[PDB]
Amino acid sequence: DIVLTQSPGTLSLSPGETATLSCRASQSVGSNLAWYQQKPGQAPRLLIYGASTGATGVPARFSGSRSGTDFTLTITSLQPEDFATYYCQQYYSFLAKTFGQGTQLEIKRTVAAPSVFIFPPSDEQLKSGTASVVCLLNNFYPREAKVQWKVDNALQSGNSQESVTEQDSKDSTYSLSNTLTLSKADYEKHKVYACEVTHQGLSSPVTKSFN
Amino acid sequence: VQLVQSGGGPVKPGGSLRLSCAASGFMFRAYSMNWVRQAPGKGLEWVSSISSSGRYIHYADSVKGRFTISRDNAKNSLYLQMNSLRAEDTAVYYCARETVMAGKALDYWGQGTLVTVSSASTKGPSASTKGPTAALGCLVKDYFPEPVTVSWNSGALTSGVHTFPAVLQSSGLYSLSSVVTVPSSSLGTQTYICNVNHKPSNTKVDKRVEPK
Amino acid sequence: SEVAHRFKDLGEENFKALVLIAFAQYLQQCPFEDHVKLVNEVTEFAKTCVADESAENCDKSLHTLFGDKLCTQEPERNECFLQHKDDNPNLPRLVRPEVDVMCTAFHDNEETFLKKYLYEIARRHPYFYAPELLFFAKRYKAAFTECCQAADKAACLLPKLDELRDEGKASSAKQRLKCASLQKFGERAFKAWAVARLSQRFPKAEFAEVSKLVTDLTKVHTECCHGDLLECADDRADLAKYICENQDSISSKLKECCEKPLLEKSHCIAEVENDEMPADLPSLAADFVESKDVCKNYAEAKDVFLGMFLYEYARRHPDYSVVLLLRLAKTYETTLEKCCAAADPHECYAKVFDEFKPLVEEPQNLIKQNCELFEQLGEYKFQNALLVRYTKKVPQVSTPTLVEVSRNLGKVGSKCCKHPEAKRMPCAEDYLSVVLNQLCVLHEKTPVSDRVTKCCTESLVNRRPCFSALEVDETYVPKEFNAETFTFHADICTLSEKERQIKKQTALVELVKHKPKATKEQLKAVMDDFAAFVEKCCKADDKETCFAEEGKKLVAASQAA
Repeated sequence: DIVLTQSPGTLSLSPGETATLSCRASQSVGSNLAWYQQKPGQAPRLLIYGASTGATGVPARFSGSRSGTDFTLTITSLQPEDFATYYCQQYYSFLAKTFGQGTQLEIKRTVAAPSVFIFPPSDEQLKSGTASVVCLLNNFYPREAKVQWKVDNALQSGNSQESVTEQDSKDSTYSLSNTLTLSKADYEKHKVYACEVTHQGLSSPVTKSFN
Repeated sequence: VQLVQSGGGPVKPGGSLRLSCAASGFMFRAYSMNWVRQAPGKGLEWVSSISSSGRYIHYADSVKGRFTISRDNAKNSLYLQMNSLRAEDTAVYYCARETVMAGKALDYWGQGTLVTVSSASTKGPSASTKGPTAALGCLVKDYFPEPVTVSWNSGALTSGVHTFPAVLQSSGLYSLSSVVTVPSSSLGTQTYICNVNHKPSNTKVDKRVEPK
Repeated sequence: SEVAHRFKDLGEENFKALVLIAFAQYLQQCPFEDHVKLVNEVTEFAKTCVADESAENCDKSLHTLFGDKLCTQEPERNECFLQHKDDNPNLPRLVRPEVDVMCTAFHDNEETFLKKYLYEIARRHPYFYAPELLFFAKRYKAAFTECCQAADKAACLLPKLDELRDEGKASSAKQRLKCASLQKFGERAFKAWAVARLSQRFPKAEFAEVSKLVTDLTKVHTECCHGDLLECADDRADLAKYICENQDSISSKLKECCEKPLLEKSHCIAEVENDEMPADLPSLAADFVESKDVCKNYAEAKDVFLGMFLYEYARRHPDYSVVLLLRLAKTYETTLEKCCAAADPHECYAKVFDEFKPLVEEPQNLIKQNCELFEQLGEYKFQNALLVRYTKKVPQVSTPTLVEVSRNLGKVGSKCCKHPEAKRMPCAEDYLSVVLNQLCVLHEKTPVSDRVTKCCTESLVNRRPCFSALEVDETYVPKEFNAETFTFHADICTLSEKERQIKKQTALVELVKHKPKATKEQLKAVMDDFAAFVEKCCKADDKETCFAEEGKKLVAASQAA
């Protein structure tokens, strides 16, 4: 089995720019290399086959090229629907078809601070015996964000899970929900529950809380 | 050209599943068929490949010994028998078709089938509330397996909605959050309801979110 | 920079040899020293792109830079270039010198000695398979290395050099059929030929795998016939490596080929014998005649279904020829176009395989007829028989072309009638397709026959039956008997048996062109009186005299009969 190594993991570019994706083959695979495009929730779609030949219906700004064991996929007039994840695949090895790790095209836009919200556990969920305190960060960019939970101003770490959305198709931003879950027993013992949000768009850490 | 998949779902570690791919729109008997999987949030992994006549069969090292690929050329169908299932086999499984003369690239893929290998068992969610430019939402908690579908106001409230990717809890159950951004003035004037649907457990839940 | 990449991949020598070929195939009249200087300028420019890949033109493709150097727009530029590749160049006959003169030049500068070899061959065969030309230069060099140090240099060298000359002519004619298949009838017809040839070769391979190798094979020969010799060389290299990687899914006869170096591996794979057939192979009735999706497949996936029929028929019959198989596939095609619009399609196409018996015996009978004739006559007289036969078919063709084509046609007897009765048809008929394409490309430069133009342009699969069904031409007006063709001098006694027979045969054509209704036995009377004439006067003490005097006598008797 031949290993295909893709670079980079993420490409941040603005519409109209040119993306240059790398796929490096451990051994020579000839031109038996295909490129695939995948958008969230969808099956992959064949873009390039035979290293350079584009599939029927693929626009002309997509162009694959080979130089030795290093393959390049180039997208020239980046449109908003060209931003997806791209995978390379070889079909030279007799034993296996191997893919690359993938490269994600992300729309680069202006730094945008998150609107932070906080929600206290519902009474119905407190009847069940579990309390979920949810912290919501709305429509921010870039994707990197840090969220710390301070329960009675004591750093808690290990009882939360956060989840980030896909880049919004309208404003190219991200949203984040971080949920802190403790027992209803453990919840009622305290009073001050704070969410500390750190982002590039924030001149200082912003906190939202309730008693 | 259609690749209609069937037969996935949840299993327990060590269990068995049988994936189906019903093809139509092309001379199925002339194409090599492939199985490709993708774990949630991960990349593409090639699983197996069977030739036109079924003469040449290939497996990835990971599934060698446990998975068995086959096809029925009379029924235009591709099969994947998954035995001794593992938690690392949890993924969406795609039947892809190889190009007939352009190489062994995969030009048509199926919709995909989700296979979840867990010791958890199918459970419907508890749709708790997330009460209040203001933000309200729904907490769809402790369900298995994926997915749930969430809509707001029967589907007429789409702008501003953020249904977050589900996160797997230590219990083996999933939980997500669906928030919507509504104007602060609309609170009290408009009734916001989130409709949760979990087809695996046939659980339909409507929960009116109201301001405390 | 594609030009700096290609140069670092090949090295200077191999890069220069393929650029030398490319120039010699296009500029077939410029002298060797002018080609060398043209190659050095492209090599010196490639060394500046290695130094600075951001230089003047290092971003242009090497194919484009070649035409740029040629002129001293695209893609019409190359297409216009291709129209001026001469299949019958007005160049001197390659007379090779004395053995001691060749060995002196070979030891004085071997690198130049082989460049003139590459130059002289490529300029005369502008469609020669460039990778195979490099292999020919390796064997040409090998013979000089051995024989220039042998005790008897000429006894060593000349036989080897004659074998390379014959092999090079065959290679040039095989590749010219490939290029003409692509240029004249399209890549769709070349892919059909390759799917039937490769299904015979690799019966273990799946239709998708044979179709994959045919796509790669169509690109290798597209580049070698459309001029990009450096991409052709690398594409057939990649295809040999791919065939050897996947050999377990293709053929069991490749293991020996895959251990060889690049040149010999690619050559070995092209010459590999057919693989054994898989034992569990169904009859074609099941899926193509008796099935219930026959018209649905023909309607829904016409090219995959029909190309699947060709593949499945070809691997079951390596004793058929490729043109016979393509005819079977077209018959099956046209039967389904007729039958699928019928009331009950199965009720009419149930007997489709019954129309293949006529098509299969027709070449079988022709080959048995010609092999039977060749056993009696022998190569020389068998050629004479075909010379009479084809001069009567197309008397407008030039006498040099009629002699060359008919001699080659008569070599099928020597080549293919020594094989077992069941291995004869692929040998015979595929060679006949190669020789008739020689006539088709020589006649397309200066067309003089409506029949030849007809057979050559109509189809490509039915060329041999087209010519074989040709009767004696009635439209032809006999040539005025000129006696300058039947009066030889004493120089004929110093000629080779070949060169002398060419002189005898050249008379036979001009005789038939004059008397197109002569009986075959009557034409053998003159020729038998011809050979007795040359034997007698080459024995005479006064050879010059009785060639003049007895020559006049022999002319009288021929005209009288």
